[PDB]
Amino acid sequence: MVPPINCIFNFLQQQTPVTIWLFEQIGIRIKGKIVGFDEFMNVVIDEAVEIPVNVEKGTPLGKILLKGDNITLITSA
Amino acid sequence: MKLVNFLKKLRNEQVTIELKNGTTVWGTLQSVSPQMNAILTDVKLTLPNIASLQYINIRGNTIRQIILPDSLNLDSLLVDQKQLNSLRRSANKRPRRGL
Amino acid sequence: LANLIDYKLRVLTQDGRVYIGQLMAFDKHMNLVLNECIEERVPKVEKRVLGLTILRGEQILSTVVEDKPL
Amino acid sequence: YFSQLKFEGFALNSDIVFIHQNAGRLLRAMFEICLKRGWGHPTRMLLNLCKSATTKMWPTNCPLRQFKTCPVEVIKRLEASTVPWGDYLQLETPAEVGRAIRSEKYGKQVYDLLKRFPKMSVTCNAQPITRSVMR
Amino acid sequence: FNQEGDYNFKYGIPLEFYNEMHRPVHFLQFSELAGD
Amino acid sequence: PVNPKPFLKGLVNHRVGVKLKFNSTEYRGTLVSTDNYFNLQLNEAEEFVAGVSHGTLGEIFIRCNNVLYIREL
Amino acid sequence: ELEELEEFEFKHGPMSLINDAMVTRTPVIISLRNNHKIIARVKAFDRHCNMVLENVKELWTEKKGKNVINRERFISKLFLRGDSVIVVLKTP
Amino acid sequence: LTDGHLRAPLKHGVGILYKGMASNDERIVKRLYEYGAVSVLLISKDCSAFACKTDEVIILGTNLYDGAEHKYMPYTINELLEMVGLASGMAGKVLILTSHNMKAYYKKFLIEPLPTESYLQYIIHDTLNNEIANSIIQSKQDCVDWFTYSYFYRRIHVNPSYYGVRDTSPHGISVFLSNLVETCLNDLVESSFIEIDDTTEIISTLSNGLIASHYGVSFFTIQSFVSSLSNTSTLKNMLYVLSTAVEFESVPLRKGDRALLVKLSKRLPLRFPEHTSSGSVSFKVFLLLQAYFSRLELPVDFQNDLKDILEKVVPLINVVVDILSANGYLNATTAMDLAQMLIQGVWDVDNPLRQIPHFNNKILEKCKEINVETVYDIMALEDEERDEILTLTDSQLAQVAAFVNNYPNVELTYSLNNSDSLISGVKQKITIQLTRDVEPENLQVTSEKYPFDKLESWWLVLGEVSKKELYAIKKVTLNKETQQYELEFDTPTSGKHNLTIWCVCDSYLDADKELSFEINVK
Amino acid sequence: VSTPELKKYMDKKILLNINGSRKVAGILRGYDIFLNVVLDDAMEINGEDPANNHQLGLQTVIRGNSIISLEALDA
Amino acid sequence: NGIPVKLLNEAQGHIVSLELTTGATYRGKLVESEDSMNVQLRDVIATEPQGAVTHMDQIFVRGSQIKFIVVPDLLKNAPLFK
RNA sequence: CUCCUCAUGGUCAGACUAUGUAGGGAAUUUUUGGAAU
Repeated sequence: MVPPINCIFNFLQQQTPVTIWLFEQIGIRIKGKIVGFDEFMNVVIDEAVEIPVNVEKGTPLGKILLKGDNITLITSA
Repeated sequence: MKLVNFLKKLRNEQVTIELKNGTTVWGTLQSVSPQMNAILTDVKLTLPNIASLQYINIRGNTIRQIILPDSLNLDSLLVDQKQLNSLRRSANKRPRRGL
Repeated sequence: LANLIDYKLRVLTQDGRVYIGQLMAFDKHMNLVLNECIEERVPKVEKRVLGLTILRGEQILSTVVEDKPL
Repeated sequence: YFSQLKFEGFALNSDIVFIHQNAGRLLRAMFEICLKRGWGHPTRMLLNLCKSATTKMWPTNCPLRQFKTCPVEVIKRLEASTVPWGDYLQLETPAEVGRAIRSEKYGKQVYDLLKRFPKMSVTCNAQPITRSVMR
Repeated sequence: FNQEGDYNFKYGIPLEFYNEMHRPVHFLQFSELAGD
Repeated sequence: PVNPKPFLKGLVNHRVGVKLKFNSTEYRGTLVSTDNYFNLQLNEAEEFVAGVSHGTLGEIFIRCNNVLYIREL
Repeated sequence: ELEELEEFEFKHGPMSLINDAMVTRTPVIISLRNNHKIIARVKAFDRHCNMVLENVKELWTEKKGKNVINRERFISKLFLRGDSVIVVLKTP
Repeated sequence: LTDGHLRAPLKHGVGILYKGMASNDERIVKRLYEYGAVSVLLISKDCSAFACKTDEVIILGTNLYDGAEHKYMPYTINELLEMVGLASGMAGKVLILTSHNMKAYYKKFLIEPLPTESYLQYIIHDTLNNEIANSIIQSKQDCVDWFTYSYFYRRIHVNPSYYGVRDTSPHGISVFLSNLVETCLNDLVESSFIEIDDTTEIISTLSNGLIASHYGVSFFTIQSFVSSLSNTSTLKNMLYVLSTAVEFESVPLRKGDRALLVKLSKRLPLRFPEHTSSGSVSFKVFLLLQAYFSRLELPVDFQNDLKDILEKVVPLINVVVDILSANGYLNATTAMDLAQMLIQGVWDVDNPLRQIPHFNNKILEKCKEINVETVYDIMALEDEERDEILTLTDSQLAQVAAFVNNYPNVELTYSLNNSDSLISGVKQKITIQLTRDVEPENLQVTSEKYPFDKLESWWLVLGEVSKKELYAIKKVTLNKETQQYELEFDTPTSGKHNLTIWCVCDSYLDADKELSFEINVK
Repeated sequence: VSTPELKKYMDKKILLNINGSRKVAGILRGYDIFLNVVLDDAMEINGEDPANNHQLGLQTVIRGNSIISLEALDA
Repeated sequence: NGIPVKLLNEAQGHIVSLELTTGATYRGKLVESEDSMNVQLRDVIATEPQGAVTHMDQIFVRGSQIKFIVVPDLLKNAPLFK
């Protein structure tokens, strides 16, 4: 029963792989480790991968700054 | 500075506003709000077959662009707010001059 | 917008639906309250009597003078 | 016309329309003529008259009337208060202006408008260049 | 008017005994003649 | 904490590419500067649409709001 | 002081492209959200990327019952909203 | 076709004449007039000094605008005199187009002689400062006896009503005059120019009055500098302080200069402080200094104003750096850099290469091609490489050569009396040996954008960086090739003290030669 | 900034419907001024028949700006 | 605050209808309305754009997602006529 | 022109209202767009 920013912070410490659902896009979702974030929920994500669902393939992207506006649902995998 | 003030200058001007939805508007600006909400009169309006309307108020965020007359003096209209800011901001030896 | 008060007005929504009603009040966000408001879709066809409605300013496209106040 | 009198019998009102259109003209002419002549008694009074044709009021009606935003009750109160204009102009504290105009409301507005009314701290130092010419 | 009371003074041109500044009551009575 | 703003500052003066939300456009170029609201300026920019090179644009400005993400290349 | 910092940040930031456009009176091309493009000279700008553009040539793409065709028109005095801007490109 | 519009008017028989023109073009106009090719010539006011003998003269308008006054003001009868000397016949003809208010003034004082008066009463503060600095006036009695020599004195006697002395009599004169000089002295002691103590009476001079009086800068300007300048001040603030002065009253503006200043401000490195007035000549001075640092293509109207400013600034900037030295702030370094920028016309960080006369973008790139950073590398270069870099005319090449030659590679060395015995709060003399590459034939400074001639000088600087404290400074004119100079400077408090010496030229940028050394004081 | 009064929904199983016709079910855990929500025992209901347990105890965060609406399964 | 916000706060305790950005219509008793237009609703009958209708006990929808509300006619009397 | 903030003068027991050389109306619930096809 914890604020979402604290939840993101425990993702930060645990360094668990994170799956982000983007906004109005079911086709692709982004994945990788949270190395840091800001007040606007922009996330620096390491070893990130694009995951088109449409068996799943993906593109390795390396280090990424993802803008928080895309964020629909942050998760752990 | 703020271009919305430049729009405020545009009262009684005949313009054609293209909108984000694609709608074309043609009319004389009665006023524009600072929101860039534009109230116009004698407006022919074409949704993407023209409808003729006495008065039309448009929400500013819907405005894509506004095409102004070519006769407009942009040099004169653009420089205002700086002068207004300067106005808001604003010994013996006085006469360098003599007799 | 204050002159338009109490008038019958036609508001065009974001989705293209056309609402018509008396404009009783507004606010900063351009949220409008419309008395005895009815909805028209295609142009009468598909007309419905909604009654007293608020409309959001984020959804509103434009408003025009429809008729005089009651 | 200076006192703002509209009329029922409109013969008078037609004549006063004529005076409305040509009055400030004629008066302004007389003023310029006296100014060319170099006459002191007429020129000041004529200038006041010209001002009265322009702005449609008397001296005893307060200059707050020619503000578009100044309300009616306030100007009535000042007209009836029998107070020199210089004192109101010298008043600074806004609350103190509201107390002076004896209505607490609108006082701040009135003071704002006062600082929008012309006020001049004026000084002059004369000095002779030679015996005839004086700068 | 106050027979013993303080007043500030200045240089200037004095007005007529019957002059517009000295007769303010007359203007309110003059416009009050027609009223409103 | 390593924030997006410091990571981006360290990313300045390096070859980057930016994928917009539309994915209709990606931009690969040197990252000249970024402002506090995160608008992007690139130089020698190249446009990749559908993963193929569309053309070489040059000095380019990217509206912040369109940016999906930025990655270093 | 705050005003100074804002103007400076604007000068050395990404905004420098539209600043450079106004000072040099150079043409820039703007990819918009309507899938239309505006190549013009920047008369004025704003933090929102609201712009007064002169000598506007807008280019667009249209589809018909045969091969896709490009269409274009000239608008001498154009004022533009700030949100329609996808991209502002400066080039030779 | 210089003076971009002088062609079309002159082609139809009306010539144009104004200050700031291309000189050749002006001369062509004048020749046409003398030969009769142009029967009509339109001369701007400031060119009354250029006397073109005419058969007839017309004077159109008696009113010229200055921004500082914020209204048109009529011409001086002096200007009109210089404007009527040009015309002589078959019969001398002078048309003067005037107002009714100014008719009686010109119609009298042109035909009848000019009554002469004295404005000293305005400048008395500065003048008396100067006298005290020269120490001719030891006391107030001495000053009154000094005012006995004034044309002012005679004048106040013949026409006392003009100067505001009501009593007309020997005693009245004496009293009024002593009043004036007393007021003057209070302003000076309050502003720290002097000090007055009872034992007739003793007056002494402080560091402020020294420099102010020596450079001749007016009292009010100095007081303004004092009020604004403090420690930890920036270069922008120093430049503003420079711009606010009374010396710039003589820089004219009509409405266009100010509006164009607004339009120009987009293109400039700095931004005027918000709490002062834009219309004031200070803002214009500020922007024209900006346009001097960045070489903009200026209108020929603004070139003249830039020239005037430059004629004023060198004393002013000297005062700015020295007053900070007197207040013992190590930030005088930045003032020195600004002075260098004024002598040359380039910024410190922007590029050292642009300092060398007549460099532009393309030519600078070749310097990046040969990977040169400082100017000292240009001295080691040989002729073939120089020819490759600059392809240009011969006069410009010559000035560059002279620049390179008189710009010395000078070395900074010190010799301290005792490094072991270091006592706190004692006057510690150092002997700094300075040595120059080439011994000068003459000290002339060469710069294109600073038309007036300058002799080179140097400042020796000692201070500690973290505390922002400047311990010692001295100015030197180095005529010889090698010299020694003794800085008598009090030592800091006990402990370890970093002492960094700069050798900074007043003229040339990127000449900064530094040596850092630390001493332990007891 | 106002805080939504979600305290009545705390520790209750809810069905969030979200942009893109997405629907998830989970116990309400946290929230903030931003309406951003933490859900525990999160279960994605995909378009057809299956549901996946994404976060059983590891929970999840949903952006309040992406939250369309929230149904209370309990009372 | 907004005058329509003030009315909408008066609408609490009444039966209102809500259309969201998706187009689904929720009719029910309005429990609570925040300043941000977030609304808590009871005993809701829901009509989808496809025409299917469902019943739900407690629903809470974000302000930003609401296209519009319809409130009972009782409130039209006052005090918003001024 | 409108809403907010701030300042203010007043009134009531924080709210309301007039005025303002004021600040503002691009980072999640409204006006600087997730829209485009």
